[PDB]
Amino acid sequence: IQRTPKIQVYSRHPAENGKSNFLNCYVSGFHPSDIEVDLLKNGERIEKVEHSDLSFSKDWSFYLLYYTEFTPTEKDEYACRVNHVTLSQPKIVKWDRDM
Amino acid sequence: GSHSMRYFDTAMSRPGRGEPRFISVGYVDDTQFVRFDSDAASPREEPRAPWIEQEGPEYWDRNTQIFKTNTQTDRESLRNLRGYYNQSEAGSHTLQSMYGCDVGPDGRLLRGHNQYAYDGKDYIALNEDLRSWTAADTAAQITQRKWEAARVAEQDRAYLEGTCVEWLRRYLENGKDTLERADPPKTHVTHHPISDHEATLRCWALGFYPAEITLTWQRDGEDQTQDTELVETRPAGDRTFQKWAAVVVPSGEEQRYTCHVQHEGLPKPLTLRWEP
Amino acid sequence: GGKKKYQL
Repeated sequence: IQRTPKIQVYSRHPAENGKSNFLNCYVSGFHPSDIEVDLLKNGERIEKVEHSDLSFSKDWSFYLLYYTEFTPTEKDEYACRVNHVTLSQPKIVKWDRDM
Repeated sequence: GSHSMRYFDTAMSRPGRGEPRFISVGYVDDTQFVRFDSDAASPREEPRAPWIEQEGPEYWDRNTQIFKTNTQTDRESLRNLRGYYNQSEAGSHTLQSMYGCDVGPDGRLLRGHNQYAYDGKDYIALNEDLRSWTAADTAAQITQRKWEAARVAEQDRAYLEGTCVEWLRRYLENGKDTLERADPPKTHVTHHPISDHEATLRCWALGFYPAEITLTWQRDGEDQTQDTELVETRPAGDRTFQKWAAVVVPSGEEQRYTCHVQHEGLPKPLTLRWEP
Repeated sequence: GGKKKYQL
């Protein structure tokens, strides 16, 4: 079977312009495990992006947390770009400070 | 009951790209404490939480060996499984397993677990009695017949009732400052006008541990289950979790809504409302 | 502590 990733882009702590924080992209509910996630800053891939060890939920779907340090500002746009077998092209979710 | 230890193993074949990758991550509740990855430059059992590091050299060696051997066992299992399903050697497949125990506050076994899923579908599971199996199809019945013949359940039971419960008790003691600590959610309600007619009320729960939580919205004391948007509880990156629940309400009616929060780190459940 | 797994 195949399950498409659910994607959440959010920060570790509430976003405050100018204050150092962590940009997170949590992908979950997917199957199989192969997946490609990019944290983006104004459309460009961020290089210092770490991630959690592959694990899965009670229903066998996988989940991964990709994260990077970042200092929000009002001008900078952040996003998560995810590609999985269930997706035709990569799906891009923009970080919404209120989500 | 209050605690659980669990191992999440994923073995995935990749024809043309080497031997199936095997990864095992160990957890105590929602705290990962170890990981083993056959794709690591030097695969070995490695700490992922401060409280397991103090465990001696022989601990790491023994578990490293258990994981290398499980890598092999799961590789042979994927071969067998391909045969049970008459599948080609060309496709990629995944064998997953979850095993562990749940203990009560006094540390007594509440229940044991040992189940497998092939390509995301349940395949076989050790029943709660820790003596019989439930096979999902005719291929699993082959695994069941083999397991019954070799008296495997007895081995898993001995592990689940003894070793698992004992390690869990030791881990809980060594990491009691965090493992035995529930962090209550920090909650608040935000309000986002959608139009002149409606606004979203989002109820937040942040910084909580463990992940288990219930957020619900009531309009006039009536649960709004069908009208509530609930995001999946997500990791913050600092061990804690976050979750929100939102409801679209008519302007001027925000006070008829209350958000209810239940978390084990809360003595009494909370009720909040948007506070302008 | 890990468990010894058996071939399916």
